[PDB]
Amino acid sequence: AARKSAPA
Amino acid sequence: SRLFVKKTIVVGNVSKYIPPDKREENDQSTHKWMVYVRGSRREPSINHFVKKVWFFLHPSYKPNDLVEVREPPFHLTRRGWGEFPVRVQVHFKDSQNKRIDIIHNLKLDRTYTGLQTLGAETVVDVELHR
Repeated sequence: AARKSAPA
Repeated sequence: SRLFVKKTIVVGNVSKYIPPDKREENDQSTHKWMVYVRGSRREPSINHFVKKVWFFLHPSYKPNDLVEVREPPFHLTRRGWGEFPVRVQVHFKDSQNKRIDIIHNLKLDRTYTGLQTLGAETVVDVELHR
């Protein structure tokens, strides 16, 4: 899976 | 023979911080979050091929740690204090397409404004028999 996450 | 189509499935979550004056008594939850299962913006709605979605939650949510959603939107809203890996199990209308598990790491808001913020998205391609 390709994951992307906001730092805050 | 052995024809397939690829379709995008996006598991994501949003959340918002809950200030102390808006918290239920003896709920330690600091956030309201929602996990969603959607398609890409460039493709047809996933309702055409997704039968149902199971959300497996951290055991702190027992006895309600397995939640089935059969109709769109495939959303799940809960209050909580902790991040954990959400297991999302997608079941397809066509029996020829086996279920898939997607692990989504829940990301909770750290702005603490009380406004909703985008947490994370986990993107997978799936294979549908044609």
